[PDB]
Amino acid sequence: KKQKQEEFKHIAVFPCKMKILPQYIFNSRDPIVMGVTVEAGQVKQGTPMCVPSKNFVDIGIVTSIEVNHKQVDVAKKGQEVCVKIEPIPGESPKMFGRHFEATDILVSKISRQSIDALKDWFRDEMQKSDWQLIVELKKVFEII
Amino acid sequence: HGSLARVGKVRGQTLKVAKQEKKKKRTGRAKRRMQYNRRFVNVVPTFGKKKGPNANS
Amino acid sequence: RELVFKEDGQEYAQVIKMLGNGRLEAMCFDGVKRLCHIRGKLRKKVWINTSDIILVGLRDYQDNKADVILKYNADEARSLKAYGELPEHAKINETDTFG
RNA sequence: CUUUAAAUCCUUUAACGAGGAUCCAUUGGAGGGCAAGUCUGGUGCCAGCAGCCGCGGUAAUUCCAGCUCCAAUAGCGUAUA
RNA sequence: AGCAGAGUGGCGCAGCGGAAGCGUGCUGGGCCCAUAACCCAGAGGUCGAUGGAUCGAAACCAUCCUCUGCUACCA
Repeated sequence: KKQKQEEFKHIAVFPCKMKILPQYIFNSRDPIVMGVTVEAGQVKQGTPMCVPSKNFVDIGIVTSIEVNHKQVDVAKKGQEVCVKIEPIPGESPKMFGRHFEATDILVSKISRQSIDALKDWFRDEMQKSDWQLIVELKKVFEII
Repeated sequence: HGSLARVGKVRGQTLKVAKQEKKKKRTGRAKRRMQYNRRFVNVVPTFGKKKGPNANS
Repeated sequence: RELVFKEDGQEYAQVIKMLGNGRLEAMCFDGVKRLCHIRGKLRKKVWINTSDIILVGLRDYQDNKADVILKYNADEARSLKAYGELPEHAKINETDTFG
């Protein structure tokens, strides 16, 4: 079971719904660090995100989460965290003020193989509210 | 129609008609006697071409 | 001509790649991919383009390769959309014949 | 009764033992090769048949069933050297 | 948190005074058995906006807006 966890950690992601706080912005670019509050979902380290309202733009993945000087890998609903977003290699980096603002909503860049791997194996670790969020992201991301 | 990957549609939709009771067929030596009689004994001379033993046209 | 409905063992599909050798791949309504192998009565008389609603049967022993049954025109496709047999996620993206 | 170390079986021999003599013969096949229905109903390039040509497209002499018929007969079909 | 580069037809570009074009794309017709070539045409422009030195500004000057690339500074 833990061998399958270490095998399937990098290709299976968790649903996520991040709302960025105004004025709690702690970097500009590379890494893109700010303090965000978990509106919904559970965040996993290494999960990529994409903004739906700005024509499906990807900013990066998670490298470290700091919750009041604590290294907390997975955060639950309603906990204020600080994430350290590092952009993907090869693509151009993103900075504040022109691609994203302080009023957008961040959600995890989920993929069809990741819903398939969550339903095939991770069903015992899946909650109904996060499954509803997964259905919502399937309705949002043009995922048929 | 239902589906295409279903198997035995023709066998599962065949109008099942049971066999009817018939008299038993002679076997062993008497069948050769009846075949010899019906093929060489009570035949009429015929012109043209000879019809088969099942030509029900 | 007539409004054919589905049955237990068949579903609808949308073409992703129009491929050769008499085969293609189309999604289901939930996104599972079934390798569509075209029916023998639909090889030359009708022509299947890309991103159109079709009728594709399923298999009761495996999930690796499916078969196409029928095709629908654009007006009956948006009429079937107006009834609501599919969720509010799929968009036809204006496919029809030219003039 | 006989056989046989002792039996069993064969043969001999009692008393019983058939008229739809139910004490009921299967295995393959019926387009050509290759002997034998352009018979009747069902599916409609689907299900399937077919060693080879090929047969199936809502009138199938080849699929699935009933009747008839052909082959060898207590035997017949199939896969391999 | 501040800068650099660019804004012309759907896309991109040539580009400076007596002047809205090209390459590609769209529509109709002919030609052909039909299509692609070929021919005949047509549609599509606030030269990103504002004001000035200007008889003539898309052009020169100042501001703003939009898009793309930049310095390291963090719970």
